[PDB]
Amino acid sequence: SGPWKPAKPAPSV
Amino acid sequence: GQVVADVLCEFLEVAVHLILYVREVYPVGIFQKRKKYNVPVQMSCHPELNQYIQDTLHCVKPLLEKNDVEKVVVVILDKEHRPVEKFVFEITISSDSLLSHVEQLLAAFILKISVCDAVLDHNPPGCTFTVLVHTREAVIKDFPWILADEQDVHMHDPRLIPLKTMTSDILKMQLYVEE
Repeated sequence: SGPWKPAKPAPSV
Repeated sequence: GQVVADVLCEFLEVAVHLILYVREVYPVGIFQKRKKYNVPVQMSCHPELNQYIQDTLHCVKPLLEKNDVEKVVVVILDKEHRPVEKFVFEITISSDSLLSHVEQLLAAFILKISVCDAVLDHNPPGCTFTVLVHTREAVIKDFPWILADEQDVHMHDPRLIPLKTMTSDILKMQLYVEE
């Protein structure tokens, strides 16, 4: 069930 | 089966973009209109942000194909990496004639996020986001998934904001047919 997330964070800008 | 995962994945991707736009998680300057839909849509042009959203959801796609996904949550964080906003998409018939199925999910969500734009205060600067995937009871190179912490799940006193559409207030629409 997790929850699960991406290991890598969203890029910056 | 496959087709439902595809419709939902496309919808969810655009949805992530529209959340980031309406809530100004990223500067308006990176967003542009997409005329590929007959519903108004802003999406990021930032190549690396787009690759990120795409990788995320194409990891989610196989799970949707087999109904293993209970929900997909788009979480907006301040850079203290605290959840400040949580867009929950619970995973639980119409003609293509005016809108495609994808465009219909988009229209509904656009109606909601437009109310959103008016009921919600501005977020602090430097917000970021992540996506949480909530599998039911019972892929890509160097894009692994870890178990979420309970810091980016729970809130100090969350408030459910009912995003009641425009029409819901103004007009109730009913169809009666003969025999």
